Amino acid sequence: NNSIAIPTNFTISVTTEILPVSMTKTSVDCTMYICGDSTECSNLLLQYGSFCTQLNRALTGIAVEQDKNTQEVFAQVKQIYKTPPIKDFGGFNFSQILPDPSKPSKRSFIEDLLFNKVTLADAGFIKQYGDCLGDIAARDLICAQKFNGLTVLPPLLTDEMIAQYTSALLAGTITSGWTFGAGAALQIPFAMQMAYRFNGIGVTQNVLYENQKLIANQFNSAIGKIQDSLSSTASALGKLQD
Amino acid sequence: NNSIAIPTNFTISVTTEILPVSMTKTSVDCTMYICGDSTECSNLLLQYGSFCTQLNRALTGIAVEQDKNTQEVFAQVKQIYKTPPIKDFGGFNFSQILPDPSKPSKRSFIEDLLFNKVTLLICAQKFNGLTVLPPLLTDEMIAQYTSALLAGTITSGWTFGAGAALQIPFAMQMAYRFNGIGVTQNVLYENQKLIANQFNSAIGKIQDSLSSTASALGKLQDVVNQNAQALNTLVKQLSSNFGAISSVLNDILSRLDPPEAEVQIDRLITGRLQSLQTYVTQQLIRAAEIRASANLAATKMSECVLGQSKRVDFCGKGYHLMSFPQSAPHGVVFLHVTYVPAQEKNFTTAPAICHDGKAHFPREGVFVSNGTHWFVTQRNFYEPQIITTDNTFVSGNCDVVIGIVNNTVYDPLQP
Amino acid sequence: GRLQSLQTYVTQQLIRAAEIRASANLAATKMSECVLGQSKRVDFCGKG
Amino acid sequence: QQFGRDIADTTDAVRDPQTLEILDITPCSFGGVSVITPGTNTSNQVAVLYQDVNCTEVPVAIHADQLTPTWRVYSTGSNVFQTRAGCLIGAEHVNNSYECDIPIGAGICASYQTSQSIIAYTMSLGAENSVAYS
Amino acid sequence: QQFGRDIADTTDAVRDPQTLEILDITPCSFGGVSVITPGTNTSNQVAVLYQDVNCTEVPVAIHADQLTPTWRVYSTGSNVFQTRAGCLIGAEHVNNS
Ligand SMILES: *[C@@H]1O[C@H](CO)[C@@H](O)[C@H](O)[C@H]1NC(C)=O
Ligand SMILES: *[C@@H]1O[C@H](CO)[C@@H](O)[C@H](O)[C@H]1NC(C)=O
Repeated sequence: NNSIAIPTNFTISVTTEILPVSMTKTSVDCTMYICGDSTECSNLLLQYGSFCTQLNRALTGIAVEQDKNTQEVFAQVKQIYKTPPIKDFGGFNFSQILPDPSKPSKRSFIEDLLFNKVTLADAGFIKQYGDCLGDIAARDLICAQKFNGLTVLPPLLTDEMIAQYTSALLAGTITSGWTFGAGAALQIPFAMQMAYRFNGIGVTQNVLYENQKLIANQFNSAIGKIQDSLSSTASALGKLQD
Repeated sequence: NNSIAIPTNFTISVTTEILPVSMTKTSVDCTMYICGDSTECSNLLLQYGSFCTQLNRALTGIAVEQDKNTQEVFAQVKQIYKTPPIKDFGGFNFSQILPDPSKPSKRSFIEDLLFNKVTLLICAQKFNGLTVLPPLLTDEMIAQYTSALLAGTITSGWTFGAGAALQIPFAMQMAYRFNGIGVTQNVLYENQKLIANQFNSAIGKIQDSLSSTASALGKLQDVVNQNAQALNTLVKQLSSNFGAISSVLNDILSRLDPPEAEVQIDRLITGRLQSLQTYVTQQLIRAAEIRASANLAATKMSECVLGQSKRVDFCGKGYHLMSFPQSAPHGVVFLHVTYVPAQEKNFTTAPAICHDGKAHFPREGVFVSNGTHWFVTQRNFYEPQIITTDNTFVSGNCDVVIGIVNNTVYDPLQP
Repeated sequence: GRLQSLQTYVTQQLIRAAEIRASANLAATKMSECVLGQSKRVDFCGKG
Repeated sequence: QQFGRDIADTTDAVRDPQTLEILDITPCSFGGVSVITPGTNTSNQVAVLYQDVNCTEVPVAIHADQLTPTWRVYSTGSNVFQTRAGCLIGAEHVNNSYECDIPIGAGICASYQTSQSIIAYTMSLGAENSVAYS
Repeated sequence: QQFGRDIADTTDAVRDPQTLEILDITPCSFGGVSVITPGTNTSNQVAVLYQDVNCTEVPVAIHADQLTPTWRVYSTGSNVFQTRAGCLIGAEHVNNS
């Protein structure tokens, strides 16, 4: 009741949190699935009422929902900010998360690792589904019809489009922090931005500036640790692979 | 690395958020639906097990839930407050959202726009074994809860949500609410008339937006449409024979005797029972959708309305000040009042200041210079203030910080 | 049989859609609070 | 044409074969019935609610004329009150307003109090308050 | 061998009993179509999208020999555009975003 402990030091820890957003958009042609190319069966299906009219309506509702799910999480800023050409953020090192213009697509270096952690190899229907678009030798290869009416609609927002949102979000956060999400983006040095963010934790600003270089090294090394976790055999993308 | 943008202005944005709270309560009877007034069919249905009890029990679980959903969303305060007759809120114009007794209904104006913008043989389906139980809380009473919530918010602010209501002038309530955004009270009082005009105009634009043909109540209208098509489909399935000779039980019992009519009548029951099973299962999933929305609506009122929430983009776009709840058909409409920063200006900034070989940091604000002289200013607004030892705290020396700049800090007691 | 199989798959999809949608709403909340601002909610935007 | 059908393929109209006059068919009055019970621990008095049903065709629902005398209470008595939820029997309407005990629907609630009977009333939203704002 | 079956236990390969050759099976139904149109009160113009269907294979898939002229106009013309989501017919592609 008369003894307290107060930290004399700190460590900047970066952790990865993975959350599913959208699932595969699938549509089923009930007449084909249940009565594939059979006129006699189709007549009998009508005797069962408008059952699968609901199913198409239900699946369609899910299909549009996925696009809404992706939009409401990524499409939160209508301004596509771009990172400045000079990467002078007070010693902070964002190359491993910012987009790489050298690559044909705008995906950042870490996003490349994430895409490689999810594979369709352990899948029969889906894996052979993609190969159809790459088949030219086969005559009249209409694979929208070969799978008993089971088709996978493409996402409304392609991967390249989504990557632009994240790059815009990173650019706004890096150069403006929190203002851009609460109005027009406000430029501010990254050293000042973190100083305010520290001030929100209850530690005065002088802590950051007095050892700004030390903090930058801690963050850069912390980002490096994510590389080993993701670039190695360790598969932390269990919430998306499932 | 040495440029900052400090807004010199602001804009009070009153955005609207729409959330479903409850859906139409429905109850279905097996006998009316599957075996309508038929003794032979009903006697043959009871041997299918306790499916029907599950159907009725599941729907009643939904029906009571819908009544509950409205309770958390609206019945947050057990005290019904009344706004004073005198509308003296420092120029703020509340008459167009508080209840107006000049109409037979005790709803308010913005509340009435909403009821007219949601469109509800509908009664014919109610006579085919389908019943629509009325909500426990009627529209007039739900409107009284919102009026009570408003009367507390304007008169008492957030105190009434944390215990006994504490009357406070609305000018001061907004003044502290700026203080919670990090905005000093002097900003509001120096331009109180400007803020009121923006708020008054902001509410007006909501009326014009809703009064026009732009139907933004898609969510609430979707709930009505979703329920309507589900019921319409459910009754429509009674016209399908499911492989039987006819889709009407009465004809089959008339043209066929029991011993060979058992095959036909059983076919209809399986099809009708399956269709009813599809309806309840779909309804149960929808109830979860509404329940999640109802919890979100209750959460928003608890935080956005009953207090000021620091959660970004949770209680409106921008720095949220305070919200107003409004009753709507099968849902609730929030009028989030947010403090949106406005016109900016370039400024040269340094992390600290070095005067007597010692670094000075801003107690609350940032160091800015408009070209010739350095000033310490608010982060969310621009009121330049002279650098003083009482406005800055010293920590360390000047050879450690990067970006520090020479400047003289005025001592408030030296002269 | 096929209709029930198709109906069962659709029903399971709806349940999975809600779980994903619930996760999506949480993701938007985290993006709204953790990314676009600083959150004081403990253990909501990391550890610490 | 001789038969008119609705969306559910149920004949909602007909023509009399004897005389060529258009004749309408509407389903007979029906609805669910609910019972308001204060609790077997408290007492055994019960009020029965006929949901969304006119009070004018309550007794015809059953053959109470040739039934046990206990079933005659539905053909007489002053405990017959009409509500938006339906026809309520076994409870008396009271002008006063109290907190909801047994929710009924349409803003009315039932409770048991004291000679002894079940009362149906409009639920009170809460203690009336008037903030002394100035 | 006499015949081949796929994962769903449906015929997908077979050998000619006479020449004992190798041949495959190519089902042809073409039920995967969508309709794009604004409000009917606004206009009657409609654009049709065929999911994951090659634009060049539309005339063969549609079985034009048994189609009305109203559908034939949707198999060829100038307003034919190929997209990763499928073939879009009846809509004029534009550079602007
Ligand atoms: C900021 O960047 C400019 C760009 O060249 C440079 O001249 C200046 O020295 C930098 N200042 C600090 C404090 O990093
Ligand atoms: C929409 O339809 C209505 C008919 O109810 C018509 O009056 C109106 O002009 C139409 N508007 C458009 C843009 O098509």
